[PDB]
Amino acid sequence: PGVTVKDVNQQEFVRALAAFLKKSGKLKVPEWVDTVKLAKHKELAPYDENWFYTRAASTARHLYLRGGAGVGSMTKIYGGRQRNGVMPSHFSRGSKSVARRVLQALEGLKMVEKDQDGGRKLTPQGQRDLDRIAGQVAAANKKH
Amino acid sequence: DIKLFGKWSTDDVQINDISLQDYIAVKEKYAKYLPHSAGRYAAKRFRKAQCPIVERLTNSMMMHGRNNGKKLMTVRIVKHAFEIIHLLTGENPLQVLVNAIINSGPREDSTRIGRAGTVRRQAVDVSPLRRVNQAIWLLCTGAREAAFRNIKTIAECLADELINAAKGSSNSYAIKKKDELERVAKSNR
Amino acid sequence: GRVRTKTVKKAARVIIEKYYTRLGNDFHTNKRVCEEIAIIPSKKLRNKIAGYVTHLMKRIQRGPVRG
Amino acid sequence: QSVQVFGRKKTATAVAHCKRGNGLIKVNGRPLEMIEPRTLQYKLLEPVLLLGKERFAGVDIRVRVKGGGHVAQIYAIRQSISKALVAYYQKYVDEASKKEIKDILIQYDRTLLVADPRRCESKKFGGPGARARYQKSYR
Amino acid sequence: PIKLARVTKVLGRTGSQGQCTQVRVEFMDDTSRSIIRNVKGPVREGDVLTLLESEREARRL
Amino acid sequence: HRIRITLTSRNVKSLEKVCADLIRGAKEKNLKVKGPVRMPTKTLRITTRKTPCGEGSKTWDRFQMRIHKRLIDLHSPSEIVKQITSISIEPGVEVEVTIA
Amino acid sequence: GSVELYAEKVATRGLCAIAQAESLRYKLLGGLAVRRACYGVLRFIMESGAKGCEVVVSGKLRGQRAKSMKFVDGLMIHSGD
Amino acid sequence: LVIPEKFQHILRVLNTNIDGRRKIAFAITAIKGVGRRYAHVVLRKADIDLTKRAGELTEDEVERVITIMQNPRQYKIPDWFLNRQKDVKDGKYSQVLANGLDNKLREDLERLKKIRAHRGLRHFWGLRVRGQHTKTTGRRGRT
Amino acid sequence: DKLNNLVLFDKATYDKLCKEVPNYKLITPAVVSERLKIRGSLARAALQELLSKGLIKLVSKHRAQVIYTRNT
RNA sequence: AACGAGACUCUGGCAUGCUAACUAGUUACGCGACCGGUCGGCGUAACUUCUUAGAGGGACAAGUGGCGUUCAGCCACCCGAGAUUGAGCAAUAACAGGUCUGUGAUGCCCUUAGAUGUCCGGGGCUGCACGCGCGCUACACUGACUGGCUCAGCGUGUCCUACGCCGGCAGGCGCGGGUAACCCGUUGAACCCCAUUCGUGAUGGGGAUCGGGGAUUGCAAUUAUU
Repeated sequence: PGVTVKDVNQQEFVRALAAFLKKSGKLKVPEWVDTVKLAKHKELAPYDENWFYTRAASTARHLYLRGGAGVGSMTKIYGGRQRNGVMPSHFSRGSKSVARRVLQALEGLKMVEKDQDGGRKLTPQGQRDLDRIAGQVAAANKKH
Repeated sequence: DIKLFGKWSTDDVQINDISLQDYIAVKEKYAKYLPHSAGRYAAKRFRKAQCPIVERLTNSMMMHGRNNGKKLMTVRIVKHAFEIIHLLTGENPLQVLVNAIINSGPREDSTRIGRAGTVRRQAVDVSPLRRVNQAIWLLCTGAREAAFRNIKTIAECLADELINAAKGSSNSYAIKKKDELERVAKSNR
Repeated sequence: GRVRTKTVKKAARVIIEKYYTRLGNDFHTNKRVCEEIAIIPSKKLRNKIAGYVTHLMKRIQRGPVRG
Repeated sequence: QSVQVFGRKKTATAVAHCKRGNGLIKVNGRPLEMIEPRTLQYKLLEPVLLLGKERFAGVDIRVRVKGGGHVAQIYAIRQSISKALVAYYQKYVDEASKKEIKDILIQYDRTLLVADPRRCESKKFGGPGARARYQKSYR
Repeated sequence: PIKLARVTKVLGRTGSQGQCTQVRVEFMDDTSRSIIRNVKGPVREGDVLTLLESEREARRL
Repeated sequence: HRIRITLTSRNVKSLEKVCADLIRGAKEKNLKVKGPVRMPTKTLRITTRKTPCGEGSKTWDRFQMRIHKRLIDLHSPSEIVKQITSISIEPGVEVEVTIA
Repeated sequence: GSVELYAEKVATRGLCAIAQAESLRYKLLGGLAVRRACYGVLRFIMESGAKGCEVVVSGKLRGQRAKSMKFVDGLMIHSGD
Repeated sequence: LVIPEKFQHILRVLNTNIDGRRKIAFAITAIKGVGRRYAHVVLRKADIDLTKRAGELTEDEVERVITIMQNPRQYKIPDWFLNRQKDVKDGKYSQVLANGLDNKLREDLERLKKIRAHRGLRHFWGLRVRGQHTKTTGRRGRT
Repeated sequence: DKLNNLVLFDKATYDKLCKEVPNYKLITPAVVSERLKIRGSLARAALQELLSKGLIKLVSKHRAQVIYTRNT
């Protein structure tokens, strides 16, 4: 029959959803993507030149999985470890401007609608777009 | 049947020594899928002898302070080290491991008996369990010393350690340290 | 080591010398006859008396004891 | 109908619910194949590989997992499934196949039906942990 | 040559720090001969030892 | 209409006696009750150095206090409510009543 | 008017430690010898039905050097709950 | 798997030598004043692939790299990214480089030595500057 | 002493790669590196075009370890 | 005979048996979204497996086989959740052990109005040739970097904070919740795990040291608060 994104892999699905968004051109990319880091606990800028598409895909997948989040709640998700010199390492957080303008350059897609009692949720069209790509990923898994 | 990692069978493996035959657990009730069982072999004496020999190999490789709990990394180290030996020798990596365990254990040792100062050591026998434990220790020690600062990945230096021991070759840390150990014990006969 | 103490040994000897008729070889019945009669504190002390009672009744079948 | 049985490692607690089905095994509404740590994949596959695909053919098991860590949670699933299939039998089939499966499981692994009772010992002052003490200074 | 002997009973613990064990071992070939030996490590009855030098008999350590 | 009675104490024996008395009285009259639900125990911890001067072997006292909570729900008028509570009085028990 | 103070009598005075640790203080503050002040307290404690008693007095009783006098009578437990 | 025809082992960028076998995103980090985040944003704005070795660059590519490098303002590089942002004497946002980076540190210390600030006297005596505990650490150089 | 590895292929090393390597039974970046005295990145990059041409078969692939063999 | 030991108290592991739950859930059924499946989307009724916490059980060397002046006990095994869980308390008699700098505990001695009281301003307690102890980071490929995926428990809170907007960020503005199993919070923690780049070199390891900027706490940050 059909599938969802739970029936397939996720590290391959994010790689495939991030390519569906990069070929439409409706997603609007900020001017600072080539310069900024993604968090204050990172030493270098992201390796991939198209990190914005991959991060938009990952945020869309997280919104699909758990309904309702925010800029700080979506910044807790992409937090990690900061190595503080000769002092012990500590948990650290991402950048709210990225967490908010990936969550805003998804309303130009009509793909995320603001949650009623909170932040952002998924639209019926956004659910459609992820299921129709889970279908292709599952087809690639089955036929191979 | 139940074969290690789903592709390395056990029923073809034969233990040579009658001495270590009951101290190596590889064949019938020890045929497991992974070297991971959350076992409690360290609760009573002689219980570790029932631990599968591959899982015994896995533990001793998570040694030195930076690796003391990273067992999943050692499970793939052993998994990749078994798929390399089979490409070189063409034999069963379980058989290669068993032959390395048999070869690299000391059969005689020396024990301090003289009073502090001048060393008057004697010659004593070695338990089969200690012989197995020390073979494992030597094989795991030679794998990480030969890979400490090399381009060669680990699980390739472990494979080369295990190949050279199943042949009883002198190009092996465990064989070299077993020969030097029984040499001194003969001197103390 | 699992060695009883004079409190439990004395209490068990008294129970056996006073209630020989009802006591027997079964532990779980002697455990229930001790609670009915002797005013004993908690289960851990109750059981160590009722276990040495069961152990000490087998010796009686072998013959008399000096206690 | 259905049975609900739990498995329990250190603090993780998986609960498996079994009913009449067609062969669906799913944890957290997700396929058993793609539980996140693939290194320990065979531990989740051990019960079905030991028993056989034909015993999980009229049963539909759904698992919900919470608490603990990755490795503990994987161990809490293989025990939960095994216990739930043993509980589904001896209630809906007979007291003859429950014995067969229970024996087959318990010869291979006792932790497939009995829970490991070990838990962390509390820290004691004067040392970094339960047993380790601080380095003692002489002169 | 190399002999194989089977542990029949454990006598006690010897050594400066109790690191060795007295055993009496019975040979596989010419099983009528049993001798006293010292070992190192955990030993229980039924263990079979590989004796390289098979003429010595043990004494206290 | 809904009457919530909250009990909180430090001696679980006394608190449970009071709760059982209240439930039994409400059963004695013609009332419908929602049973005693036990909130998680509250454990307060103070750890102190034993010594007053920092000289010895660095021993510590581990102090703690435990607070026990219950909740009971009734559907009855306040006139009916204010008899059973006045009957049973126990030290250490903090009875509270809330009307919806 | 909210707070009211009432005064009542202790049921048994001999078994209250405070009432005996304050009774002995007003005998050492009034010129009694320590040895006879302490036996008069132990006797009244035991005659009231106590199972055991211990009284310790510490300080400079003889000169510029302090020392402790301990008077015990009966059973006395030290350990456990 | 590539065999480029023209390939220089040691190239010369900004009065300093750079290994041609090193990777371009980290090769120029060798010349003083450039780190591991400025050397990457210069290359993105110059539109030069980061996978190439430093040797695999045409003359125009290397000449362009210095041009964007030395004038970050004209190519939309934010002001908080430089190594001397609001200069004391002229107040201009500029990135100082190998021969200038050390020519604007000696001026910084000479300011505080001539104007007898506490920190300029610390730099003068050779003791420590950021308010440290000199009782135990730092016993190298001192006899 | 220092371990100087070639970063880029010359004629001799490329020919030895094309001919000598595909019969090792142990094609591997850590093996080809010491065989051809080339960097662990050049050999790693060169072992994917051998797979693309079909001249060798991939056995294992992972982060820490990748393992190749000969054809047939 | 007594104290000490043991017992005792708290804690961990077991109960599909009991008492309960809208400030915990599960199952079922509807409504809804999407391709019978997924939904921590929404609402009802079955109850207590999961969560919470009360009562009572349960383990006693009890069963078997050996050893032991066949006693006291020791070793192995079956069954079993478990065959030693970890702590609290803790004797007689002492030490010229520490504390007068914890106290409206306290004896003597000293001082008490240009004070040894008390308040205010600024400094020092951190200063640095050199020795002596607890530690934190490392010396790397069983790794670092960059992305992706995926899991806790003990605690705090009228300062803990959700949501939205501007910021690269540290950080700022407007509304909200919580005196708390009700809100932060279903506490999306880190190692772990999966792909990439690096390739034995004082190297992209490792971060000391120092120069420019920016922002916060405070009356005040200059002898760098963070």
